[PDB]
Amino acid sequence: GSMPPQLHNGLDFSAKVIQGSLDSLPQEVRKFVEGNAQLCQPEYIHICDGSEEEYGRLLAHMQEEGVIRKLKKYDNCWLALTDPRDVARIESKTVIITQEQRDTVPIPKSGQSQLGRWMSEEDFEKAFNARFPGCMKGRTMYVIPFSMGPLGSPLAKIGIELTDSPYVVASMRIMTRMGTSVLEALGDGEFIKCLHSVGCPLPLKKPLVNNWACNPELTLIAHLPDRREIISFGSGYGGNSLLGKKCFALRIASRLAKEEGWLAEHMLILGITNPEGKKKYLAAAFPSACGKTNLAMMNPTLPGWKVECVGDDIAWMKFDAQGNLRAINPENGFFGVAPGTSVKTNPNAIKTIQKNTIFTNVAETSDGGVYWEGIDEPLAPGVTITSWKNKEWRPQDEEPCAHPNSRFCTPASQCPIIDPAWESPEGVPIEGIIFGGRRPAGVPLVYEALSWQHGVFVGAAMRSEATAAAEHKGKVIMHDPFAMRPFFGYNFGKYLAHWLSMAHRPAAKLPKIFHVNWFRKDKNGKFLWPGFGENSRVLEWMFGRIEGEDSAKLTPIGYVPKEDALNLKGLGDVNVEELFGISKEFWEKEVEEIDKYLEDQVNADLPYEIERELRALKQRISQM
Ligand SMILES: Nc1nc2c(ncn2[C@@H]2O[C@H](COP(=O)(O)OP(=O)(O)OP(=O)(O)O)[C@@H](O)[C@H]2O)c(=O)[nH]1
Ligand SMILES: O=C(O)C(=O)CS(=O)(=O)O
Ligand SMILES: [Mn+2]
Ligand SMILES: [Mn+2]
Ligand code: NA
Repeated sequence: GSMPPQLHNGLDFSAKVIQGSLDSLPQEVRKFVEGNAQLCQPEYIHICDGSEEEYGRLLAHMQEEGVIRKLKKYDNCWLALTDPRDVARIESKTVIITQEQRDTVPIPKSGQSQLGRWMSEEDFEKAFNARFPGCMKGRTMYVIPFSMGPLGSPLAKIGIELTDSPYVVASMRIMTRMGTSVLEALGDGEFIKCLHSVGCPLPLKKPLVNNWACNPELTLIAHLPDRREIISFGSGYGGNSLLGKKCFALRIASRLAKEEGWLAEHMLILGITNPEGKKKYLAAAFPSACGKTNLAMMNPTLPGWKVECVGDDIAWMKFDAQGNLRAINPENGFFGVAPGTSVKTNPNAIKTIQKNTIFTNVAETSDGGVYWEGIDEPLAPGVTITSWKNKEWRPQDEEPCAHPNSRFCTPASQCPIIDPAWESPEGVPIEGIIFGGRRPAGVPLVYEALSWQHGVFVGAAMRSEATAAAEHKGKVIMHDPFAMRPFFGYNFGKYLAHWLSMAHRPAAKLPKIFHVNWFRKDKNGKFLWPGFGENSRVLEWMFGRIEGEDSAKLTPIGYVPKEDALNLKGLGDVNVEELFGISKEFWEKEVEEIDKYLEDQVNADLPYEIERELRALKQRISQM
């Protein structure tokens, strides 16, 4: 880009560039970098190239500074331990800016929305001015050119993230396609402007905890969709700092998708092949920490079945001219929950994460390996464990060795069952969409929606136990429509109308919609279903239903499997009557709760067809 006009020497940052060239940048990229360098006052500017050399050097530097440790048991794996105040997303500090509050959330009858958080542009400018000026003093501003989707694919969307965190740079290299090639693909094109700071200018005004820079009191993750800007301050963690993922690929993208006729969803995409040599692709929306990654790379227990992974967390979809719903995964890696991961529950993940992987907030064994709750691998006598709090830890202690939201960040290309079509610009054709969450009571193992409009109601009605993925504590059952509650880019009522509208599209081949519950519990709080690989038994039923098999019985909530329709061979001890039971009293209460939630929270923007489905389900339940 060109040198800004100067009367002095205060606007051209060329002298502070320690890698790359402001002259080589597309004009608008340069204006974005330089304007924010003027504001944030970094000491240096490093334009990332995405090279192995760059990555190696940055890791070694974080190592020197004690920001990460090398895990010597594995090939090129690393461990970061965070300040305990910065361990997950914070939904209450995540906001979208629009002219009108109703463009961002429905206006709730109760006065507090549970479907996002809006802030006026005036208020945001005040918040911004209180945070960013001078915030990178003494630090390097890294400039990360990244593509969401394969390099140079016509359906890729490019962003530039400016950050003062090398941990964000390393993680973005895994989770996106990053570097010089992306600048070359971008040329003079438009890009999403992403600005991030950990919010700790040097010299440090506040103590540094665990070598992890963050500013919890001022944390704020903001989205300005008309300006095509994402602006995040104060957290270094995951969805708060890796701006291509939740902030761009769900919140900004879901709004663009509404405008342009596609969908951006909190969905895995998997391909499943049956023993008859037929393959179908399915998408599944489960809430944060409710099973997507474990389903997307499942090792099926049924013989003759194979699952392959296209993506585990975000799907971009659209109906093509032939009417097929085609999906792509915009990410380049998996940012997976670590606890619970074992050879038994997710062996494909175990294989993926043994090299080139960054782990955050897991425990470290004395021989340089990783540990967490549920890892299910005993250690040799003499091997000791350092918890994620950087303290010696024993199996008998009060607290977990790993944070409950600790994560691995691993290249998708390393997954042994990555799908051969995972980088195809044409996407893959989705034949079924699965909704579900954590429901310990009332909701059976699987059912099928009665129609498109009923299936959109089922997504809208989703509820699920809180998890550790954000700030919600305890196990309270929360609404999480479409697994998108933290992630809607715009008014949820309009999103429902957008989903409903797909029924009217030319030649549309609408996928079958299902709802599952892996998490139903008996009287003693034990799971009624073993899950993980055994979920292949439920996918088999869904496969047959997509093919038109007569394996369904009608109930008030939708179709369920006929007696004997599910393959339960090898699971003789499963209580089918309890797992599949539908109780009038439970469901009366459930439809009353959904009615009150939709009335309060969606109100004037609730599509008539969704209200109609609510009345229809209430009626079917009343006839029980
Ligand atoms: N009991 C049971 N637990 C499961 C099942 N699938 C996943 N889990 C556990 O639930 C947790 C979350 O699973 P993930 O697959 O990582 O969740 P996710 O939906 O990918 O979450 P995000 O990456 O946060 O969007 C892990 O601790 C898993 O071991 C299942 O079938 N049964
Ligand atoms: O919370 C989720 O759904 C995640 O996938 C993790 S984060 O990227 O939001 O940190
Ligand atoms: Mn997620
Ligand atoms: Mn996941
Ligand atoms: Na640390």
